[PDB]
Amino acid sequence: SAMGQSTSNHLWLLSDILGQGATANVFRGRHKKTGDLFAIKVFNNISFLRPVDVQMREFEVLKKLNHKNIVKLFAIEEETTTRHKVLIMEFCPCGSLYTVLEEPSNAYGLPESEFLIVLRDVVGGMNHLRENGIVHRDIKPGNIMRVIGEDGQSVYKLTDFGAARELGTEEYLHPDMYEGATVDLWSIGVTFYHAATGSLPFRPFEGPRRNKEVMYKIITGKPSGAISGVQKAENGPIDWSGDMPVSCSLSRGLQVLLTPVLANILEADQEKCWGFDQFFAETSDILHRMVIHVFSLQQMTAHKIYIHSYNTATIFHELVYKQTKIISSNQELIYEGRRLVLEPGRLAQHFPKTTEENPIFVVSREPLNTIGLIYEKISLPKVHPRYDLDGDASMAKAITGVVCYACRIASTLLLYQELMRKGIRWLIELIKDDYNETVHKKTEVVITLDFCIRNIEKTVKVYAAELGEISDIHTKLLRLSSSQGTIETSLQDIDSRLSPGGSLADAWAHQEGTHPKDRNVEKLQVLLNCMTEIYYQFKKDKAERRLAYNEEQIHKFDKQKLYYHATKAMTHFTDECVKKYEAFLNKSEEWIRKMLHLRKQLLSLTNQCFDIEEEVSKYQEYTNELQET
Amino acid sequence: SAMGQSTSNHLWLLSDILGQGATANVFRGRHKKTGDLFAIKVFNNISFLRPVDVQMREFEVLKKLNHKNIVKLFAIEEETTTRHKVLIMEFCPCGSLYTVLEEPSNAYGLPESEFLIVLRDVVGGMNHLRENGIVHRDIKPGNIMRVIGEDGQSVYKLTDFGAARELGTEEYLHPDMYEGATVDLWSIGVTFYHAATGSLPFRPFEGPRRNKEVMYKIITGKPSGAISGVQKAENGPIDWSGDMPVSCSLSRGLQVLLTPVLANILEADQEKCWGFDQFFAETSDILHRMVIHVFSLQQMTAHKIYIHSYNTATIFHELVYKQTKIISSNQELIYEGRRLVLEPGRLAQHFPKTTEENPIFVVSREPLNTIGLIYEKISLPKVHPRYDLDGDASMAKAITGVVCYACRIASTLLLYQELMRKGIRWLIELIKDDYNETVHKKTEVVITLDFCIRNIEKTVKVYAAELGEISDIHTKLLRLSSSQGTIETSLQDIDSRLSPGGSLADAWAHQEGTHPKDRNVEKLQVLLNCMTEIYYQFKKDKAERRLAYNEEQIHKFDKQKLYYHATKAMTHFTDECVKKYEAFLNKSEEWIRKMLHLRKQLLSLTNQCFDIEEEVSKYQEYTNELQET
Ligand SMILES: C[C@H](c1ccnc(Nc2nc3cc(-c4cnn(CC5CC5)c4)ccc3[nH]2)c1)N1CCN(C(=O)CC(F)(F)F)CC1
Ligand SMILES: C[C@H](c1ccnc(Nc2nc3cc(-c4cnn(CC5CC5)c4)ccc3[nH]2)c1)N1CCN(C(=O)CC(F)(F)F)CC1
Repeated sequence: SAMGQSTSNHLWLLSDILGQGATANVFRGRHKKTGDLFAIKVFNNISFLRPVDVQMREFEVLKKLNHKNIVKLFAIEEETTTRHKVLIMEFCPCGSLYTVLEEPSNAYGLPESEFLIVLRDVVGGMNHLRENGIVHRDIKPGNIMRVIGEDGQSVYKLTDFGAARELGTEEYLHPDMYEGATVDLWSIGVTFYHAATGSLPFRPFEGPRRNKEVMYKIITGKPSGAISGVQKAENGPIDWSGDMPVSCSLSRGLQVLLTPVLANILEADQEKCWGFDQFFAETSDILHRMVIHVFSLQQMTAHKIYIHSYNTATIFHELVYKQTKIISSNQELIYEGRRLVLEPGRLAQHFPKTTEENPIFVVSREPLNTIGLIYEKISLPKVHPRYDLDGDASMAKAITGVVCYACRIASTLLLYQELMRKGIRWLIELIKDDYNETVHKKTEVVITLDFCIRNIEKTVKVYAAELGEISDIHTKLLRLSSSQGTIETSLQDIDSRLSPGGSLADAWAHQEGTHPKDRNVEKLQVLLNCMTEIYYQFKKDKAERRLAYNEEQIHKFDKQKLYYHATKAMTHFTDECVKKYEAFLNKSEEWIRKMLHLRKQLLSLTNQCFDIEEEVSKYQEYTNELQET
Repeated sequence: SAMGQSTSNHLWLLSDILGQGATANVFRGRHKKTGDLFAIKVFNNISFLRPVDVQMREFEVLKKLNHKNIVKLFAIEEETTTRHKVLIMEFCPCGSLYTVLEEPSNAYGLPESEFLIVLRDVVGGMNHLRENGIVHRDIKPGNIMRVIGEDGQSVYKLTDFGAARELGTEEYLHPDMYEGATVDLWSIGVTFYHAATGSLPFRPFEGPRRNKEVMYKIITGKPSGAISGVQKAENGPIDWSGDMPVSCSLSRGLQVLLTPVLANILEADQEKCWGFDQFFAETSDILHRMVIHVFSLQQMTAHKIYIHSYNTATIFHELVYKQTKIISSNQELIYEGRRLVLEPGRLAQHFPKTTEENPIFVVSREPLNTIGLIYEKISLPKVHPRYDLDGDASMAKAITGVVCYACRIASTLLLYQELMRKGIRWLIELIKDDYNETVHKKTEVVITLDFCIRNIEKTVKVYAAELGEISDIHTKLLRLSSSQGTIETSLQDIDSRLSPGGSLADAWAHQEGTHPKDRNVEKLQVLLNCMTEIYYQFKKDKAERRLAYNEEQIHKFDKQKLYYHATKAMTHFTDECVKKYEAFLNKSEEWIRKMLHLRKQLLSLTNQCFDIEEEVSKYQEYTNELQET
């Protein structure tokens, strides 16, 4: 609060330090005459190599470089006393992407919505910089900034471009840049992996330590089309995977599109790997797609259908098939309480409106095993009695990061449970429709038919071999009523199963699982906030490096409470949320097997009324259709 | 950070001061051996009147007084050096009710959900204190504390009871306690009014100033059953109202129950006013009721039906009538895409599940004017160039408090708009059901009838006055088909109106109003946060009382920006949100008048098929039913 420098138009305190980096420091400053905030880049240690003409010249390139995803540099001024050239750039009050991924909530990846904002803005800004000539080659979470836009959605903005000429990140380097129009895209892929996963792609046991010799051959291994390599044992083996982890909170839909992107931008051989034209073309296709939410009611899973607005419904059903393994012919739909039917020519933009809360359910005639929600079972890390400032800040992010996953799963399981409740509720009312639709198609036959047998008796009453022909029509016309008598009665068996108290009651949906009234996701978040506030204090205590005795005891009580919250919340997640979800899931399995049976019985009954409907119209035309002069 | 006292087991810093009050100060403290937080009440200025036996004795009453809504007093200790008896009480980390109502969001009352938490806990705690003998007589927002419970919902907890024996709030006093089992309930009513409204019940122009002489006759006026009295002009007149204001963000449903409570606990005459037995009985009835959400689609209004879980559906329809003015016979229902039908005996607990997002729509045969949403049109207060610390903190709460209302209305209008969209979408599909239901009831007649005229021609073909009787049955049997030909064709007029592109298209719902994609409520909240952060800084600057030159200029730039945000958000509210809501509302008026017409035409057509359905079964029984030996 006492010391800090100033220039002709701007000023800044020295405690107000945002950034750090060998060429320069970045400070939160304010324009004098207006009081408006800017980021202020001061160049310490600059005195050996400052060329007036060149350095000033290239800044005028960036001066007028306007774009949504580029951190604007407003003016280049000189400092009053030290005669240091200072840069006046946009103050992005939210920090950087790294700042984001440090929040425990993002320990296992960003939210799907937020991840696409990153992809859109990172790819969009960079494409703009290449168009104007500039290159970056160093896209890192920490040099991608963030502002909350006017609509409340984030807007990411890149900086730190074009400084490699004058004079990047060790965790984001290429198989030949360890010890070039494509080399930029490796660091990109590493970033896009990190944002989706929550952790980096390639990692040894000790990490990027003095024992970072492992990392080079991990990076240069380039196996198959793999995207990650992780050795979980000291001096151990490097497990490869060309797929995202289970902890990844990203839709299956998107993963199937993102995996090829990252796989083909994370390679060594130059002629094999993609180029910014290929890459910018492929990422566009992702971001130009709309998302249709399809809940596969039969298998208790939720999906995101990443379809193009111009794509035909014939493609949509193929897409769904790739995720639900249901055939386009068998795929049935329900929407807002009513069977939905989809002509193949229809475009995706003219589908109904969907959300996770209210999606398009998918039913089938054929049976399907019910997988349920498929999540990663992560146990709590270790809370040690050691007093360590840096390893308690490290632990606090982890342990809380797990509870965020446990509180994430807890809510999705409830969405599933309540979506199943909803989808099942309509289905029974929609199967009840078919039993009541058949009754009217039955009277269409039984009344006409049992009036026709009276008419054949009315024919012999008014006006021999031909009398023997009449009784033959009469008996076989009463033989229709014999199978008609059975069909009417075995239909009333479905009446019982469907009607309240019967065999297909949804009574269980309401009294087996967990509910929004249970407030179990709200319950957890309470403890989550306790844990997260401790994490940020432990983050701050990391910065202080030394601590008073009174504070020391505090951070020793609070760390002990950070475990009690964690285990308190964890017992509640498994012994209440999970268990009662499993109980609801298992009970759901039986209703689906039981309901599918009804849906093949009720059909036969109907596909039979259609047949004795044919045989009455055909034979109310036998003697009624004879001739004479 | 330098000075603060301690006792045998607890300790506290002196800067860590939570409360203030002539007998004692309250500080945030911590138990030494555990590090656990408590509220610590230290008694300064106590030396004239401390009686050892009595004072210590009565604390042992409160020592073991356990209840959910009572701030527990754990131990009574003595301070090490000054020998001052110190109280160790529960630390309620959320502050008090007053703290809550100071947030600009609550400038025009608490949220409905939150208000009931207050009612429940205030009435529940107090009833418990009366049962054990203790009285309060001083229930004020500031001496009602708040904690976030384990389920995340608030839990309010009262303190400051039983100190009037040893030795309350001027804004919460009774017509005889200005210059007693019921007198407590006035301060209650004042509180419950304040929580619902956002402002106090009775107020002069200058307020509780040196010119507080007005306030006594306002309070003692006790007109009719009024609940508020406000003079808006200096030396002016006191406007009375026995009803809540429009700015009140509480359901009409609840207001109709709360107004009698407050009206009968805000009086002077003792024999006229309620008692805690009457009062605790009446408030229970409110809190034991469940809320059914009914959206009166026809009049574009949303309602909360405060019904008892044991009440019959015959009562429910009467309740709705009190709010929608729709008759129980005419009231029609729709739920999750399907007509809902309600037997009178059914209990409220066995109704379907409702939310504001997904409620029970109400349609009618009779017409109704469409009121729309009915809100208070509040203009921004005045931003003066005066530099005033206390009047800029005052202004900042106000101006931001209006924008919270404007951002509140903005969201409700969207709920309405999207609920109308949804309710209309089902209704057209549910009227389409009736046109397609009639066709099958039409074939039931036209096929049988146009097969019967062939049979009367088939009768004269096989086997005079009786021939002249046949042709008379024949012509009048073809006279049924004459009105049948018109009915089939004028039905296809409804086919066009209903079918896409027709006269009853919902095409407009999708392209006239505002949408969740417009992100207009998100847009506002962005500016709202800018304004609110300034408000809290201006609240903090109020406490400092003097300011540095650099800070002075800051608070002069930031105040100027607090207006620009406010007017920026306001233009967007009216010129975008309101206007496009009005446009959607006006267009809705026409579709309802147009759709109601169809619903009386399609019925007649059907109430006519029922009639030529009667006349065919009756006359396929004339000559078909003759006799002879
Ligand atoms: C958490 C958020 C934050 C954190 C980190 N960065 C930013 N915001 C930001 N960081 C920027 C960096 C650049 C930038 C441009 N080039 N480079 C290169 C060099 C890094 C190597 C960096 C440009 C704009 C930038 N905006 C904001 N803060 C901002 C307000 N808070 C302060 O002010 C702290 C004080 F009081 F202590 F100051 C505390 C809360
Ligand atoms: C905003 C919230 C707050 C504000 C006001 N009160 C409480 N909490 C609280 N207030 C209480 C009062 C009583 C109480 C009991 N009797 N009486 C009678 C006397 C009032 C006349 C009062 C009991 C428990 C109480 N809990 C919490 N704070 C708490 C943590 N923060 C500090 O600590 C500030 C520091 F660092 F500066 F300290 C800053 C954030």
